[PDB]
Amino acid sequence: STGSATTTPIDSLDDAYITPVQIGTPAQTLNLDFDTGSSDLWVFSSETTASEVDGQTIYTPSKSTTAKLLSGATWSISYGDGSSSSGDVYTDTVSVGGLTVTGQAVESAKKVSSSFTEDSTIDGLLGLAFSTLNTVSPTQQKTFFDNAKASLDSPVFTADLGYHAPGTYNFGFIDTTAYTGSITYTAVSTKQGFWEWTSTGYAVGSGTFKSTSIDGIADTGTTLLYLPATVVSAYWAQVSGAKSSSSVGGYVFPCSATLPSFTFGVGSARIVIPGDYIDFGPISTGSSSCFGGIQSSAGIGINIFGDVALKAAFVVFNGATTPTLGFASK
Repeated sequence: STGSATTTPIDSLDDAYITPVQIGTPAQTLNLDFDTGSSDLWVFSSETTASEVDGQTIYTPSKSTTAKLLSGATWSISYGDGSSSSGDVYTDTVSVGGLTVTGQAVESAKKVSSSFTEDSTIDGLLGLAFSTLNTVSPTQQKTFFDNAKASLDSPVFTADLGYHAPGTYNFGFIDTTAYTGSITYTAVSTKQGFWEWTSTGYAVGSGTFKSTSIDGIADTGTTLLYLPATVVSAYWAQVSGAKSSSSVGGYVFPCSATLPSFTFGVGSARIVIPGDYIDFGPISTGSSSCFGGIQSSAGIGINIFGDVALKAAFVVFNGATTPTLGFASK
């Protein structure tokens, strides 16, 4: 089997991407944030504290003839940005772009933190990291990909995120028309439950490539590119007037600037992030100070190849017995 679904930016900055997901019978379509950095499929629901729902579409398990309460199961998750959610668990039928999993754990939120409430466009998350990170207790549950894997034509999914435009998540096949050149594959460590890999270096603009190992995660659920302070300083030094602002919480730059590209290495191959991808616009409405899309990972504890990086590539998440990651230009 295979599936194919369009993923759409939630706003003009590509702050996140939503993908429609069918849950239950009859189908209830919710727009979920596909997140290769976590492993829980959770939704706003009829059980979510009413004051914490503000415009989201909810899953109502009582209206699904295939929903079953997973007795005794609870979940609770905290994300790197300080947001959180928690609740109980149903199993139900879940379909993504024509690919159907029966008995998928659908984690129903009883509580969500303010950032989730305040974002009316995201109805929940669909985790695509390794199932070892799943938070369901006392019986850990499998991700959608993990459940689908054996049925897929090939045990893979691909992320093809757009810049200020829709893109595609495919399951079970590689669309050879969606990228240019070849896909370069690179080793993955699953030891921390992430799609963790090691970039071979970077370049800033038309500058020379610096060969250096950068361990990080391919994370579709993180907006920006978070790299070591040395690398980030080298990038922003090429932008006149750019500075790290403690009050804002990262590097800012004059909105009048033209940003240089940023290249990262995948083995001997190179992925080029155009300068415009690194612009996250005014820090506040009307400001001429703009927020940078490349930021320091110092104090995160891990480097994160988030959407800014991933949207410059066609990315293969290869879930073979020994997982690997593939990157192609597009």
